[PDB]
Amino acid sequence: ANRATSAFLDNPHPVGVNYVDEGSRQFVAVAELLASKLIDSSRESDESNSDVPFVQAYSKFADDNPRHLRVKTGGKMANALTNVIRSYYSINAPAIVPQVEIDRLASKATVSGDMYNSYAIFNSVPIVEVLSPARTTVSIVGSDRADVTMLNTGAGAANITFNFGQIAETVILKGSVPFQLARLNQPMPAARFTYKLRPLDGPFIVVLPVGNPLVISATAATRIQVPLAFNKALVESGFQTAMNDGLFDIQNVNYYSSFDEFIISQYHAQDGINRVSTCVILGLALQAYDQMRRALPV
Amino acid sequence: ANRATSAFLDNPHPVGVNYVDEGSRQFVAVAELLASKLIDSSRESDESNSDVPFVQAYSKFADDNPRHLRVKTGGKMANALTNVIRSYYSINAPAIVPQVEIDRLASKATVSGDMYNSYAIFNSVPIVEVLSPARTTVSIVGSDRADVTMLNTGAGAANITFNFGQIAETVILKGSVPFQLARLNQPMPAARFTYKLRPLDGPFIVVLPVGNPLVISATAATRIQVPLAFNKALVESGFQTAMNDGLFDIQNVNYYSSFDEFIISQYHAQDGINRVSTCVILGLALQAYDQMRRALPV
Amino acid sequence: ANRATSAFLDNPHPVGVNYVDEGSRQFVAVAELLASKLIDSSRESDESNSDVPFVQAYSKFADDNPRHLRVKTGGKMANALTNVIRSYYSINAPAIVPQVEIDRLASKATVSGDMYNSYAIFNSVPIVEVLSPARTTVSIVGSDRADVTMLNTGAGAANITFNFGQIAETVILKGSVPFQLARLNQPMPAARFTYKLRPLDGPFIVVLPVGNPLVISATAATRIQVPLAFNKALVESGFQTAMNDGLFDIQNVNYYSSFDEFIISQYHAQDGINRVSTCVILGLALQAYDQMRRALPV
Amino acid sequence: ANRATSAFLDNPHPVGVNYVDEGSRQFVAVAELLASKLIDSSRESDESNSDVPFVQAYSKFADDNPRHLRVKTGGKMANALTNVIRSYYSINAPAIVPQVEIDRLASKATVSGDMYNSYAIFNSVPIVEVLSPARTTVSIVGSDRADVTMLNTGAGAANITFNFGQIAETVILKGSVPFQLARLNQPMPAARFTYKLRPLDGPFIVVLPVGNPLVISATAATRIQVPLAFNKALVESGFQTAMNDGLFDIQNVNYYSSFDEFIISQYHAQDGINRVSTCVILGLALQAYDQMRRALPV
Amino acid sequence: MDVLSKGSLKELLAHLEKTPLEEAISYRIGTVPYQNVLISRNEYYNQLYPDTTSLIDGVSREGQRNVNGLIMSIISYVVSGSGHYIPNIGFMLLRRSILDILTKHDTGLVTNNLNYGIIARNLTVSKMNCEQRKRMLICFKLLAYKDGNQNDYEIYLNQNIPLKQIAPNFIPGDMRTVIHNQDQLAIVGIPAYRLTQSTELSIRDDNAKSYKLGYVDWYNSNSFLRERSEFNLIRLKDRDTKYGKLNGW
Amino acid sequence: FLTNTTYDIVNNDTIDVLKMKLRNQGWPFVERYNAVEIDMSVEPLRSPGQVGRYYNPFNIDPLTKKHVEDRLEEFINQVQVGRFRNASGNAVGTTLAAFLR
Amino acid sequence: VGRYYNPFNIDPLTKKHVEDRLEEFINQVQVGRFRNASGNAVGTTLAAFLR
Repeated sequence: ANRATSAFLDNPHPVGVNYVDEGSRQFVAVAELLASKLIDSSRESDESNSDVPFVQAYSKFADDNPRHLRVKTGGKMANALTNVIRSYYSINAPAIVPQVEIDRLASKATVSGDMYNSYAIFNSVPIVEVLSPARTTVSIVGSDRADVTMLNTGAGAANITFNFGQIAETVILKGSVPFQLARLNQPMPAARFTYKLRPLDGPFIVVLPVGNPLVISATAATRIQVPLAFNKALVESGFQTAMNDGLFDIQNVNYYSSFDEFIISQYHAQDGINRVSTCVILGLALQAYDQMRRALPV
Repeated sequence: ANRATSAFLDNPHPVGVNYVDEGSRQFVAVAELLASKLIDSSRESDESNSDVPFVQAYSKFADDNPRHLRVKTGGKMANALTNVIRSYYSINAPAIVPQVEIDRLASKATVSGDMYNSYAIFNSVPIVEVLSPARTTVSIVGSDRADVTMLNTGAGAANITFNFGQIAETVILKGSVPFQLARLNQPMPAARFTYKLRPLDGPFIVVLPVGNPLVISATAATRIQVPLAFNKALVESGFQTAMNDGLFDIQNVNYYSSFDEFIISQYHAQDGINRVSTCVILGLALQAYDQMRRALPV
Repeated sequence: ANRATSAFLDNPHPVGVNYVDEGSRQFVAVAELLASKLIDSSRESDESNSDVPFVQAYSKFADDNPRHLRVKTGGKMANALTNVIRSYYSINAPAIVPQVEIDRLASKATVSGDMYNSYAIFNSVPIVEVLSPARTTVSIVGSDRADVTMLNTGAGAANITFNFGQIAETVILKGSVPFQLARLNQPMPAARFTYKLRPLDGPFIVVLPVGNPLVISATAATRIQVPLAFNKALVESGFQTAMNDGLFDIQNVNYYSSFDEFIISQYHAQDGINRVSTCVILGLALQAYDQMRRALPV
Repeated sequence: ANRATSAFLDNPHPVGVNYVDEGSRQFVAVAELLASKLIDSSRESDESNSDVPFVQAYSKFADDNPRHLRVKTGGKMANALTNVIRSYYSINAPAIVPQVEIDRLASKATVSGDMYNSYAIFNSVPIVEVLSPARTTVSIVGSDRADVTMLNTGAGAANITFNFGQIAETVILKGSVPFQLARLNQPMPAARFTYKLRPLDGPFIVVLPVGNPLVISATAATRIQVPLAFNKALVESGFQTAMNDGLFDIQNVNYYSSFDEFIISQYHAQDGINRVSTCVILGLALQAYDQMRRALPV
Repeated sequence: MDVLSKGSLKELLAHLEKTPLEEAISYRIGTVPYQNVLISRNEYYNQLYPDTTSLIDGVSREGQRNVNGLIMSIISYVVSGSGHYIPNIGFMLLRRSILDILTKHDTGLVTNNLNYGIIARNLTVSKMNCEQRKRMLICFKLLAYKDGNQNDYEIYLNQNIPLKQIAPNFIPGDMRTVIHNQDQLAIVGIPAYRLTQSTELSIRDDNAKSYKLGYVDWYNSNSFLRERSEFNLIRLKDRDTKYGKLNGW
Repeated sequence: FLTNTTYDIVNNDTIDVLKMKLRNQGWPFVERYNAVEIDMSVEPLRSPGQVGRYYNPFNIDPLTKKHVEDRLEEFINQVQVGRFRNASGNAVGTTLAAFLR
Repeated sequence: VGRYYNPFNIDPLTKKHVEDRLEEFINQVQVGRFRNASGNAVGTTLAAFLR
């Protein structure tokens, strides 16, 4: 027998346990609100043909007036935002932002500090294990859409066991050719192209006829509670920016292609329910980082 | 000869025939505008340090002033939107919502019920059929990017026929190695990496030499008329939410990974023109559902 | 030995050399700002029953008052934008827009007309070269995510060289099974699922054991300086519209599935520093083209 | 192998699909509030030495001033509540009450129609299946407290498998004598009197030694969302009254001793989530029926 | 600076009640504590001046992650004005006051295994002055009362004759003893002598003079609170009161 | 005046919030209007090589010879049938509509 | 610690009446029918006075 698993689900590194209190959660949300105002201040400056909208926006964000010949870095808020992102990724990353500085910055604006107001849908497909008999080969490729290629070299038809975990809500399976899939003890249905499954239903058995290889494409949807201001387009951009800037460059950590893979991998790990809470705050921190750094590139 | 086809194009189930009149389309447009205002009320609430902007938008949407103990659900408009969404998906779905209720809800906002003001571009690749000689193997995997892996074992070079339908406007093919492709009854050109094709030109012949496998990656663009307010990011999120909540759980229906696959599959049916008009209204309904449920999760 | 390369990096065609001055860049920026107001005017015309916001937006854009029985085409600005877009794609495309017309249209709004305010992340993976021994097969598929399938039919383990260029900032490799990767002339580490690499480090050697095939999925992030109004979603939608509208059919030009791989392919050519400057201006023109055409179809 | 299951879990009949909209749920909430005031009017009548408090509450409930000779029955609201109760129980029950009457009755009181504000704990024990070897006997008796009496006659110790489903949150087992229980593919611990289990963990194996019978007593806790006004004492009394009056006498329906067994059985059906929402509205309707009929016996 | 200005037992304990633990902890990397180094003192010598760095200097040092380092950081803050680098302690512990850590079991920190002799030696009690030793002994007594180690505290004083003479007299549970106490614990203050803007040779003496000169500037700064002229503008909660009692005392 | 509220309540409300309150009650005059610029025939004094401008009074478009708002007739009629300061009657709406005409 | 009541039942933090639905209640009085089945003379007089 052989075991095949998705690459991104393997060994989720521990996440940080600091800056998760109510006071620090307000700071991340306040930073996101004020970092957004920097982006819109650019358009308002063009309409008014003046830098007054940007001066008001930057002064609130950085606590100093903008000056020429000085590289606009964002002041103390940018430094604090960069360091809390470092602490969220790894538990071994030092926490060097004082609480009194977090509280002072969080008082700059009034925001709703709740990070569970809304939800978002995540598209990473979890394939925990694929169990295959001796004479069959299984390969798994992809994270957003997983293509599972199975080839039967044995004499008789083989049964392949698919385990999609328990966190995902729905999983849609599509095959290159019609195939039969059923539950552990349910009878096999007629072959058809697509199947809709609930991961909590149980392990799924797929018959693999001898002959041409069969390819199954998997798509999953997962619901995670997030703050209402959460935006997947901005979080993904911030995730790439932080990786390039070296904010995640610390020993004994894993690396992921997208924030979608990172949050799903931590969800399926041990103590997953309390790990995703930290990852959500990291996403909102990365959303603020993307908007602030695009307005003030250094 | 062997025939291979795209999985998502197979057997499009009939869509509903209710709630397609001018009054019903206005109700969907009203809900989308009101739901959009509901999301932006949260950002305005933070700036004002008060719940007045949110209370205003919820009162317009749900026709009631919220109480603190009550769980906000959207009221009658939310119920009407949900049942309308189920009816569009399948002809077997009942039409619970009466027309009197639809007309009352459509008068809440002053917005037109038009659905043909603008256009959108959809990226599903319609590989209708691939015909191949006996001694060759062809597999089709993917919807947004179709990868066709072809390997022949016969002594001579094989000719593979690709049919992309008539609906798509542009199809771009890229191969792992340079390959030869020409239209039916046309001279074969030199091997090239990329080809730009118009699907109306006709079936395309690909020369498949004996040796290592050749993989062709396909991308397609299709123009479908949609309202100006259409936003593909919100529609796709609403599609996954509708599947998660079970709004599409009806007997004798097909299931798709994205709204792109759903609308393209229905367009390739015999009554494609009539089906697409219903599907566009579903997309705007799903766009409103995504905004309303994120602001008021239940 | 054998060599494999990414399809989209092959033979990037020369770009245009007209309309790249400061005044022409101001015209592109002005068109983007005014086109954005056309789309926003529709929503404002719904909140207030008046059509004043659209009439004001269209009058500024087209220099004429909109009429009910006359088709809305965008006026002289639409013709200038379409012809200017054709010029950027190819050096063979004629430059027929007079400079006095460009200067007149650039005076409609006061914008920076500056191209290097901010940055953006592009997700195309530049696998320039994969070198393999005699008894191994290597196939590269995909542009946004590249899957490299490697099979070793030889007696012993084989070494495969990966070259990712010098432009990309970070590359993340994930394999179906754990594999070994190291730089040239360096000791080889223990097998692990994922690797984070800097392309400037040098060619990378992968150990390919004899047996089941190994598939490596590659993702890359590249930072390119863009205006502050740059929006990747709008540029990609505008790119598909221009290809369908016939703006890019010129003799001896390469075709790409996305704007993402178009700019990366030009960046990896010789004098790629100068080519990207022209491509960025084309992106903002495409962003203006998308918003204008959605508001005023045909 | 022999399979034993709980009696009350077998064959849950489909519940009705009418009177589940926002307006109908408000009517049930209005009736419960008005019926509650009717009961408390009797105590207020004694304190005031007059029938004024009762006449006030009956006028609100029945929309008529009672006469001494007439037998008070509740009027139109009582009739509407009765027919609504029958419809919820079975899909075969007709829906006599028109929607116009429901809306008129729902306007009598100012109370929300929400059903998800609070939660309740239900104590029915869901023993889905018990699988036992050939030479052993297993009997399951009871719903609120499930007693499983197991006796084996074979020479060797037997392994009995317990399946408690996935819905229940906590199951506590107590035995007449200390026994051994462990999860599937887990080491067997020492004999203990009590075990606390999470049903999602999986099937549980009980070692049954040869000799005197072993009896395991089971208690379960399940959380179901209910209105804040929900009161289990009044709902259970209303359930028995409804059975006594024949409101549930319809062909092809199942019968349960308590509302706890009814709601738990429907939750374990395939469409458990959809069925439970209907059953919760029935519980509030039964709560109103209990109060109204005790104040106005007929 | 503010902690070094307190001159009475009542003021010192009052400051520790309102000061969280995060003020004791420093987030600067510093250097390793015990090293023989050469520093530059150009006012006196042309050659480099040898000295040994220590934990009771006014500059942050790197500290051990154990509980011993946390207590040693608290004492160094009290006697020198700066703490050490112990990161990732946690929000729950850092938000508590310094007095709560030293005196209360509800914090969740276990300190009954601490050895007063080893802590004193690591803090270089020999280099401490009279006020510094009195302040450290206050910290030891609060820790002993928390852990029920009063007998051990007395025996440690018996072994060290100079420490017994200067040991402050107060019961860590009674407020009446704190009010009566008249020991002078000030390290910085208004100087009666001539204080000049001149350097000192050793690291400890030079860093101490920086706080002394900084306190003079702080005294005349707008941040300083003048009780004689602005007593009515102070908030009632933090206004000085004759019947001022620490919670639980 | 129209919505029967106090200055303290509307003190913290923004322009967008205030516009929604009046529009829900039936009041459409909540928008500012930009005047149309008219170019001078000759070069202004002490302004060599420059073009002068000035605003047309009363927000009337010179080309159309009417107000910038094309729906002013409809808005006045909407005010006439509106109910302000009193659930029954149209005393306030009729007075304002007649005055605005 | 001393205390005193804010006059006219106005919450100092919100700078308005304790009853948040006072605007709605006044409107409800205006449309109400008191002392006469037809007309709103009593309701309008009390609503205008209470505003």
